[PDB]
Amino acid sequence: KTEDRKEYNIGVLRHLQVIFGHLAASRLQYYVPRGFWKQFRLWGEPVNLREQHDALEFFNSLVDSLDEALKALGHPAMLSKVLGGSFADQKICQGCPHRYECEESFTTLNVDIRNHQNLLDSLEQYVKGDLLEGANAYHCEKCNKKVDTVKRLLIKKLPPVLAIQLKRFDYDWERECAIKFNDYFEFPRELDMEPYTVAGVAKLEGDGSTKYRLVGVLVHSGQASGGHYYSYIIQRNGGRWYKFDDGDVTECKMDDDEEMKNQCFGGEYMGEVFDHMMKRMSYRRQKRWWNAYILFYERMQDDELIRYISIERSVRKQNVQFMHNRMQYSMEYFQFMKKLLTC
Amino acid sequence: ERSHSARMTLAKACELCP
Repeated sequence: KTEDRKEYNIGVLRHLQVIFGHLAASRLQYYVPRGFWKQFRLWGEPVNLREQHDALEFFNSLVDSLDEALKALGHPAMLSKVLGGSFADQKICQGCPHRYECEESFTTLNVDIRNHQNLLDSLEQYVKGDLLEGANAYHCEKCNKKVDTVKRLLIKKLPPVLAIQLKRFDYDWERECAIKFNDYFEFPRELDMEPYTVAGVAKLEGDGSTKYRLVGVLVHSGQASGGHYYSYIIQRNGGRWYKFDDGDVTECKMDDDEEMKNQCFGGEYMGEVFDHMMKRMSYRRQKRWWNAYILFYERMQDDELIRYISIERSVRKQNVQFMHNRMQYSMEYFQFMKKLLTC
Repeated sequence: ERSHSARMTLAKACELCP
């Protein structure tokens, strides 16, 4: 049913729009997404509120539904234009001058973490690519033969905001369950795409900013089956980072590099164990199960995002209802009662 | 201190104490 899905996509947009309005002006500490949980269904199937799932699966379903709703309402894809990009898959043969190139759209960047230690290192893996040789040599359709070809992936279009997924999950067949990797990994606060873009490789080989600033760090802490999700996010202020976990919004000291390592960089550490009523001291190697999952990078109010191509009522009432009840249970009110009665 | 199976017993008991 295309009509049902069109309303499904639009209904998500309305529910999501409400969430932006509330967090902008609701005077309560946090908001309970009643409609968001009811409206959204993961790949059509309803979302179980007591079931852990991959955020990307929710992320992929969400970004698609909003794009469909925008298209259904005549607007362009807000997130695809700002967050989505396009890979430039290149096939260069060594024995023949034939070159094959194609474009692949995407939403987030997936980088290998087991064989890499820093976000830079996993990023030349795209630039360097893979070499097909021997029986695996790429079969050139024009040459009708197998020839060595360097298959590399390069970013063609640079979105204003860059999404990177930190691949720390896979499946273990011996355990017959999903497993998490807490490998130590690195990433800088300011990141440069230019050497890794199509233009940069062409510039180096010899034939619009490219710098990005990290603003969001999604962190997982727990098992692959379960665990917890929370974010560390920068505030665009005229004169910072914050700790976002569930309904709690607080400050953070992760601007320091040591706290950067302890929380998001993850990895091994030789932990100290305290036990036996502080009489037995022991050293055990420990895994930082708290580590980054998805990163957001920002390049250094757009009318084109408002231009066509193809409620504040719930906000106000929940403000009024709360601040009415907040005064009822205020300690100065109870003291007003005591003075009023005992006077 | 002054005896093998007791080692596990004491360790298991040392977490059981209040």
